Amino acid sequence: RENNTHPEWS
Amino acid sequence: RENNTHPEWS
Amino acid sequence: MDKNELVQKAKLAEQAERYDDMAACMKSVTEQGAELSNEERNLLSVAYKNVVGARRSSWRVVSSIEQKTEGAEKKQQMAREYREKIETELRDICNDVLSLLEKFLIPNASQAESKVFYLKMKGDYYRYLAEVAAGDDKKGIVDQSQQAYQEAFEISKKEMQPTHPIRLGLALNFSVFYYEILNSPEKACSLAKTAFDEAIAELDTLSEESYKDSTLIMQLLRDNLTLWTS
Amino acid sequence: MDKNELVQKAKLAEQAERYDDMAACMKSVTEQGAELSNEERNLLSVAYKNVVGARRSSWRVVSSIEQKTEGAEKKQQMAREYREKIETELRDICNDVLSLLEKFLIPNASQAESKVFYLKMKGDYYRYLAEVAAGDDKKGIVDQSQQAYQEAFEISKKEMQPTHPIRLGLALNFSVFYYEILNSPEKACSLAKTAFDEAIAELDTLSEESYKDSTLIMQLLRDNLTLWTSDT
Repeated sequence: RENNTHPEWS
Repeated sequence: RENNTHPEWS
Repeated sequence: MDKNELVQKAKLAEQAERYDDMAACMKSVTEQGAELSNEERNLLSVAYKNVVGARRSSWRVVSSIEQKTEGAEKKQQMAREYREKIETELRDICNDVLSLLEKFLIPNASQAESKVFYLKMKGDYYRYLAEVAAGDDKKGIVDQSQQAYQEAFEISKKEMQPTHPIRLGLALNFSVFYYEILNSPEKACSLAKTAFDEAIAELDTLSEESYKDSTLIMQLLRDNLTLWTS
Repeated sequence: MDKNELVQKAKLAEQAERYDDMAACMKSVTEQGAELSNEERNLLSVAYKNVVGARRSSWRVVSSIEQKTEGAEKKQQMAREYREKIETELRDICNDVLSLLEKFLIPNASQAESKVFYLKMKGDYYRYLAEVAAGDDKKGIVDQSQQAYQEAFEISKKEMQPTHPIRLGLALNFSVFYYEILNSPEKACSLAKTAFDEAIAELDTLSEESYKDSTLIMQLLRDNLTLWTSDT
């Protein structure tokens, strides 16, 4: 899957 | 809740 | 400036959810004058449905904010001016589609199916203009929508089987025009019920190419019916 | 009062999901030279995240299509040329933000919290450029991203509590930079595990205003770890 970054929701 | 039209996904 | 290349670029744009690009491609295809195939017709429809749908959605949010702001002059003036900016964008979009429909797609429609599809589209986009019209212009726009639908309706009842996905979708949107635009729940309900019931009685006529769209539209018809009667 | 009018218009845009308008309002606010408040900072952040996020997303879709069309010359060339068009948009956006950060936001950051926020932001947007760079410019772009994150990282460990969402978010993004851009999973994991464990050890420092963001970011850190530790 994808790598989590924050803030989210591209 | 709203009126369904076709095609959708507005 | 090759037709098949612009169509492939259009499906790339669609996969990238870049619907302005996708709409610009199929406007270019339409402007080349040739009758659209079923695939190109569908890509032109999906593109502009997404381009207009964003503005419609934005328009409803800003309209509701400007309704709820009745007592604060400076805030209402800003919500009003933004709603009118979105409104102008929405109209230019509809007028773009409706221009393509009168210059290219409707006069070139060889068979009833194409003719009913493009007349449905003409009713749809005048309906979107009706959603935001007020006063002077609203009467003529509503009638334009109605006359487009009605011709599509009459042609479809004479030439298309009741399970044809275009006939069903036309019934679905035409009913919503009667409900939301003409404010006649009676006609909306009967027109949706009839379409659902004549389709349900002939499901042996579904093809593998079209049964998915036809059965989805039927479900939407019944959901509109359930909503409108309660 | 033009600034407060521009701020109100930006929240109208956000309510309408018109993120180009939102970003243009808050660029105008930033360009007025005055240090941004936390509310303005966040709307500048939310706006450009959505405008850049759209292009990153489109970029990954078309990039995967051009990989899956190896051996189909005409389709792969079309995917490539479209991917390059998106990249040009993606680069102009990042360069737009990075100019605001260097011309206005970083030099005006009076407080430690503001400073690590904007330096995290500087690392993020160089990272988005890095995701898309190749060859000559990639080395320097990777370097700018790393240097921004590290400075942010050092300031945040010296001034912020281990549960502060800005400190935690910075650790989350810095770890992803090590994993995805520098291809160093061990360092990515260690930086994420350390940040998670230092938060867990001082949960008395959570504030009610931010504990929701703090606990979500902790969960995201541990999810990245769980993903990376089942591969590497």
